[PDB]
Amino acid sequence: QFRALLFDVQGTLTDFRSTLIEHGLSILGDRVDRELWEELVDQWRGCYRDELDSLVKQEKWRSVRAVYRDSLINLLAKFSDSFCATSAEVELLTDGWERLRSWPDVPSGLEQLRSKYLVAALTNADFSAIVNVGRSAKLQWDAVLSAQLFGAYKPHRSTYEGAATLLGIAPSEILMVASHAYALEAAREVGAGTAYVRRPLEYGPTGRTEDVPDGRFDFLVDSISELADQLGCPRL
Amino acid sequence: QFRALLFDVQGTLTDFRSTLIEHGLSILGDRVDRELWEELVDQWRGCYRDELDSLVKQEKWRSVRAVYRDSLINLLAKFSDSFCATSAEVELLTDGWERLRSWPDVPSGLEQLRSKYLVAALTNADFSAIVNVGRSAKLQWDAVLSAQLFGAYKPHRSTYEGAATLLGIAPSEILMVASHAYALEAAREVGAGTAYVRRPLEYGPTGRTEDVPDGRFDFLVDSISELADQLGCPRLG
Repeated sequence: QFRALLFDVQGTLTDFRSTLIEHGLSILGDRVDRELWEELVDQWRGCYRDELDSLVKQEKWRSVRAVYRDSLINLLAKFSDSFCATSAEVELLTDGWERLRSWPDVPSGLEQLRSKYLVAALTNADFSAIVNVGRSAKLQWDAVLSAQLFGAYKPHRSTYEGAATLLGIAPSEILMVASHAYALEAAREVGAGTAYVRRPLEYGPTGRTEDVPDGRFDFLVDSISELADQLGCPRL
Repeated sequence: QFRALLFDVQGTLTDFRSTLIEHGLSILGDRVDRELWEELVDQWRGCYRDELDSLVKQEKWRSVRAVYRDSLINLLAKFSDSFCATSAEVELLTDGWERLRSWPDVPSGLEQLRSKYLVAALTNADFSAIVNVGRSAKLQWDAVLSAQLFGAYKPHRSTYEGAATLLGIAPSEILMVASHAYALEAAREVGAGTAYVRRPLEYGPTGRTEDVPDGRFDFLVDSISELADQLGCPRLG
């Protein structure tokens, strides 16, 4: 009954928090302590989510690379007593979001799924960022979709339905996979299946998440390969 | 100097002619002999090219599955004295263009290129067809681009430059790979590199090949891995 699985990428398939922490400490040396940089990374992600919320209200799309770059410039001025960055380093730091590493279950989970389903990315990141993330995270897709293709971010209905028509299948034949409830709820509005992936470390050891009970979505799993088993995909 | 290679798919990476010939003979049984069906397949390809030519001159885009469907309906009326097809069979025959098998060099050639470059399809086929062709032809891409995304077919400039914008690179950082000269000449007009792959059997054993001289395009090869070697990509194990 499903033909394709569409995936959230940042956080759902990739550990962006550990990636961005190590990336920044690699670019900036002992100019910044780990505790301060991790705090910057958490506010960076928060800045990103807040700007996308405003843009969704405004019915606007804008390059997400620019969203990361501009919010980082803002944070760099706020933390300017503790450390500084040249313009070149700002570009290298922003590049960290295009170098996300994946959770360990992800590459083999996707391969297990492909025996029965098309697998495609549906990310709010720009098209070039998700292509680059495919290399850093070792993701091999049937197709790569981005908000850039549709002029709107998730949860907007044109993203899910544009994905379905591009893929030539019915929305009810799409299973949306995510670690973010808001993206599953939005796929539900257009008729797609829902699969929630719990990522307890998406926001680090002291992170908090709205809890998801069993039965709220069609599937509730702790890895992509667990999802593949519950969908009937043979192992290896 | 290049960041990404963009590929023509039908014919350049896939043997569409053998695919459609065997596919049709499987769906239609003894209703059609091989010789007649091969001639229909050849006219089917010609109608597709003629219709894309017209739409390009009109600056219009249309679904390519519908181009294939409508041309087959036209051909079925021209051959209607010899055999017929139900509407269900027309759908099944049209699906043949979404099941293309690749030339034998293509999977290991694409894998060899990825050590140094992004590789992406840039096809005039619809997005869903190129996604399906990835399975039948075992193509593994960094991204899939279609004329459907841009509202225009190659050779129009909005396809190559739209591809470059999506990939976050300059048109001059793209190497266009194709077995059709017209798609290379148009990529050159936007500043991209050109790589011609000779496919002597694209049109069958007695088919006519474009005869490309040396010096016309940046690269002239007989396989994707030969192209990968000339681009400095390390060999596969």
